[PDB]
Amino acid sequence: WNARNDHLTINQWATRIDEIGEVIYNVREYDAIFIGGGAAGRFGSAYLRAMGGRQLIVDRWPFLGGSCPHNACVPHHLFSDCAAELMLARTFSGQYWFPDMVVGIKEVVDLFRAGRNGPHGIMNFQSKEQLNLEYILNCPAIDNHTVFKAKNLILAVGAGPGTLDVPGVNAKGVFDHATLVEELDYEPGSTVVVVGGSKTAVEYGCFFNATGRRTVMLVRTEPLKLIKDNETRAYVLDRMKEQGMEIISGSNVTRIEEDANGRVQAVVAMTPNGEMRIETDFVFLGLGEQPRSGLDLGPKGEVLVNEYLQTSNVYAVGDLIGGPMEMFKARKSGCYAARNVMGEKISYTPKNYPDFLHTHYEVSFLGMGEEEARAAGHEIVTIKMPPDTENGLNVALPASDRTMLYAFGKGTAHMSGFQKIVIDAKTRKVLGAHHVGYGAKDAFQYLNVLIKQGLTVDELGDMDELHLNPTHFIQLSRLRAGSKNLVSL
Amino acid sequence: VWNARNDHLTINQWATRIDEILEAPDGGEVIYNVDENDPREYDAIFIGGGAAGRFGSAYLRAMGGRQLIVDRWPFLGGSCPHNACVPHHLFSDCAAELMLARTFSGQYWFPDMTVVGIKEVVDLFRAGRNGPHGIMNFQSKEQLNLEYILNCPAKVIDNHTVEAAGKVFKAKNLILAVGAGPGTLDVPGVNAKGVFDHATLVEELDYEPGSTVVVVGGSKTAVEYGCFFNATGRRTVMLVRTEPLKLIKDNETRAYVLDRMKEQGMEIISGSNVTRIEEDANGRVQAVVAMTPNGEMRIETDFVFLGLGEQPRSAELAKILGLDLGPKGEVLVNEYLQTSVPNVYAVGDLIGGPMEMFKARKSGCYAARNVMGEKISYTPKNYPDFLHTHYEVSFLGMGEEEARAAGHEIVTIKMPPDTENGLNVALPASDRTMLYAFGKGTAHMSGFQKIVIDAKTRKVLGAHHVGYGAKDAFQYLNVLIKQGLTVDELGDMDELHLNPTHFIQLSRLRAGSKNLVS
Ligand SMILES: Cc1cc2c(cc1C)N(C[C@H](O)[C@H](O)[C@H](O)COP(=O)(O)OP(=O)(O)OC[C@H]1O[C@@H](n3cnc4c(N)ncnc43)[C@H](O)[C@@H]1O)c1[nH]c(=O)[nH]c(=O)c1N2
Ligand SMILES: Cc1cc2c(cc1C)N(C[C@H](O)[C@H](O)[C@H](O)COP(=O)(O)OP(=O)(O)OC[C@H]1O[C@@H](n3cnc4c(N)ncnc43)[C@H](O)[C@@H]1O)c1[nH]c(=O)[nH]c(=O)c1N2
Ligand SMILES: O=S(=O)(O)CCS
Ligand SMILES: O=S(=O)(O)CCS
Ligand SMILES: [Mg+2]
Ligand SMILES: [Mg+2]
Repeated sequence: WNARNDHLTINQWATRIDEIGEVIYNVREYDAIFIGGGAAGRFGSAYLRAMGGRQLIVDRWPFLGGSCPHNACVPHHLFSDCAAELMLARTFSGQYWFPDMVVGIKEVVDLFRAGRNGPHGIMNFQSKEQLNLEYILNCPAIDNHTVFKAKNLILAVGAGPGTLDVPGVNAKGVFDHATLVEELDYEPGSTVVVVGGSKTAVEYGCFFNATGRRTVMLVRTEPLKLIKDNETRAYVLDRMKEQGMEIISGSNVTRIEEDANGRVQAVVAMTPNGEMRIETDFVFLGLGEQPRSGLDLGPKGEVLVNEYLQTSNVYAVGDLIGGPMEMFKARKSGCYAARNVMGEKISYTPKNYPDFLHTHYEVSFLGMGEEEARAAGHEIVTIKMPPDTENGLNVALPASDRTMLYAFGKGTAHMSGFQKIVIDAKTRKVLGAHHVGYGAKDAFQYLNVLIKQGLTVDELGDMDELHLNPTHFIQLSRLRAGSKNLVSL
Repeated sequence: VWNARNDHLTINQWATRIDEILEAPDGGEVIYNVDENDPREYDAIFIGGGAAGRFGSAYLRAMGGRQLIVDRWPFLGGSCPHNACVPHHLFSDCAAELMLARTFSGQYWFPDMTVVGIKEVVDLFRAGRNGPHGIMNFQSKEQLNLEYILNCPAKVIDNHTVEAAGKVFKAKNLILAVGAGPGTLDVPGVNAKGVFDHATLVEELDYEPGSTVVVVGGSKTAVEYGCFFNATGRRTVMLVRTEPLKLIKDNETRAYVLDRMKEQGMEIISGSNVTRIEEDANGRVQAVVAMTPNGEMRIETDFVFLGLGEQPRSAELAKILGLDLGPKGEVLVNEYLQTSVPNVYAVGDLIGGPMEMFKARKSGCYAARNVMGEKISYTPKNYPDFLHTHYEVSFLGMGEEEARAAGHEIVTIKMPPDTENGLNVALPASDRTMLYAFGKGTAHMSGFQKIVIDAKTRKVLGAHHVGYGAKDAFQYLNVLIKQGLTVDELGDMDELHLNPTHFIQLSRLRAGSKNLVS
């Protein structure tokens, strides 16, 4: 279908994408052909075009934007929203406007499926009409100059879900993030088994638990290693366990038992305390994504690239080059490859970036944890909420938007959140920041920039805080910055 | 007088004790926390231990000076925990959650919403407000090493002399931090039962309001409380004296906010002045009569909320000290927070607008630094700002029309885009707007945001956001913008997708061009 001279609206695009199928054909020599039009390929194309170069995107999906809108970040955020709202409803069940509190997993997945063509339509419309891009969609993509001829290739095919080499892994009722939003044709029973212990497993597991299902996470090593501050990690894990989640470390699935109809009936796992069998008809695999890869490859199948994103005229970007598999990495690697193709030699080594994951809370972190900073030899002070006292977490701070009910409810104050900054006592520089609650994720983007510039506790204290703020760092810093001899709070 | 100096109560013990003192029929004991073994003179006595006095004391003590806080409240922190910022946020949380529940009424886990008790939420606040009070007393004494006398009005004798708890204290300076009182209306029936302000709402609500609420004013307070009252299921009429939400300078952002308020059922009346509050034979409000641009209006109601500007508490102190006052009763100060009276500073809401926590705390600290010999000026402006409706509304810098009127060639980067589909598209979207983004016919509710950029310098001139989870970000973003942030530098940050503000990645989408395009 030649839609080059066809100007459809966002919602007309959404409809056409749902309908599709025919190849969507929207077409100087090409400076680069992008193999894949996800975050890396789409942003790389946008930047290359904006620089005045010629680009072509070829993707097997009939929409641009890749996994993010179809089965990754967007559905994850919808599920995390549900997890947080459901924790609130269950905590205040039968109080105020809250009714007596099992949420239908399939209805939420079906809501996502019914609405995901909105973002698809925005992607196709914005890419064609506003970003001036050429693309061929709903078509899978010869040599380092041939696909169409181009001066360079930029490989941006992403990564695929990790698999498990155990009997029963293909049983009906085993899902990953990709298949959950394509093949869920029943409502899961009362138990969920989640395999894995990092972001995807924890985010989806907290959603399943929030729907009212007994949720058992089988973690190969130790959960949430990305949270380096020990107290922050312990708060996050403690709140997950209080919600009823069961986290079993050092455990490996031995087999997924199939019933006579081919459906999951149980998971058998080895743990440090021996073998256990969990009855379930629903298993979610939250394992690491695997790059879709004469290129030199790394140990995990990632395509090897130098600091200019060049492989062994062929660049590679995004999840295809391995961790960190985040949207900032995919989009920046795509743009930087495009700039190098267009003659602007610029290196990219992702380092000292902010990070985040969802449980029933938003969990934001950057820089050093407290113990990590001390083990590196720093005199450190910490400024945190709640304070270290005999009352512990059972006090009405920290408190901000979407945490006030916890702060004021009977016996719920410990759920109002946790946060901390780690400060070098000699330089007065902020070395790390950590937050559990809501509404700080966005701030950590900009805070990390200030910290990379050399932010001190005095400079933090001298800012204008928008009370009551998700992060209390500004004013709590101001309470201590008047002393040349810094003291923790 | 309770000599508390050598008692070391926990946070929760403080919460209980403050509750007891606040409920004592005889007013309760004076809380006396003075280091009677320290021979040093007081560098400053703070009249008031709210945000300004408490932070000023903390900073002065941290610098090595001696301070003495004297407040009439049995707790530190002032209006913020007791009847201002804290209860406000509690109510705004409720307003946002209730808009969500009403939008998805009878779907997923949500109950059928086709009237929430205002009194039970206020009672919840009253039952839990001692927690913050306890932390304030505990942090101030055990962590910040502050001296204070609470549950005792201060009696200023002169510019170096103050009486408290039957004793006279001398100080090198006074720092006045008594704040402001609720604004009132000079109309017949204003003292009727059923007429409340932010202070009286959390102390005197002994009944559950009826189906209609009349809010007087267009302040942040008026809009914040109004949205909460509307969200409980009540017809809510706002009587704005001038034009609503003038603080939102960007016309597009303001229009989005107002449109969403009206979609929730709020009636916003501009150019309006209450002429009388009608009382029934029981002494309770039965109606509000107001002059509007469309003539006289009479609204039947048994519940009126006044959200007028706060009035600096300057009268007594100006008589005793001879302080120069401004037209609204604010205490006049130079840029070092010095009043007209030697060795007397004034801070916080007492010095007038802007009446914000950052202003109160920073003015307290800068006064303290000047007292301690560090000449430092404080003139607040180019600060970020926010308010609640059923959404969080965040803004800094220039609106689009304001930037053009100031002579800038500008481009804008916004979500949703200007297309035939308008707001009815699934962006912007992030935490706490995903249901709106995906729901049947609710996409327009997923928010609105815009940055304003100078087309020549590429500098970001202003930022505006309606949604959730960007308020905290605007604190740090404003600093970066005051440093001279360009669209290129913004594009080069690390975003945390899906982000409340999409500014980073959308900037990156346009930053590749020499000639910027919206
Ligand atoms: C469940 C879950 C949740 C999240 C995340 C991942 C997952 C699995 N991520 C990570 C994020 O999704 C990831 O980093 C980016 O989507 C990677 O973008 P790429 O463009 O590299 O791959 P991506 O997979 O997006 O794009 C690859 C594209 O190439 C196409 N393709 C593949 N093979 C092809 C062929 N042979 N021919 C043509 N086309 C082909 C595919 O169709 C696809 O469109 C994330 N990150 C984040 O920052 N925040 C978050 O909240 C989350 N959340
Ligand atoms: C309803 C509402 C909602 C909000 C806000 C205000 C209001 C009214 N504010 C503004 C904020 O509350 C205000 O700017 C600060 O609390 C001002 O702090 P001060 O210390 O100046 O006065 P504050 O009023 O807090 O303190 C004055 C203290 O002096 C004491 N005092 C008075 N007379 C005395 C006497 N004779 N002797 C001894 N002590 C005496 C009082 O007891 C009181 O403790 C706000 N700001 C913001 O930044 N974000 C927000 O969300 C909100 N929300
Ligand atoms: O990064 S992309 O804009 O392509 C997809 C966002 S869901
Ligand atoms: O600013 S204070 O910490 O004094 C009160 C906050 S509610
Ligand atoms: Mg707490
Ligand atoms: Mg929208």
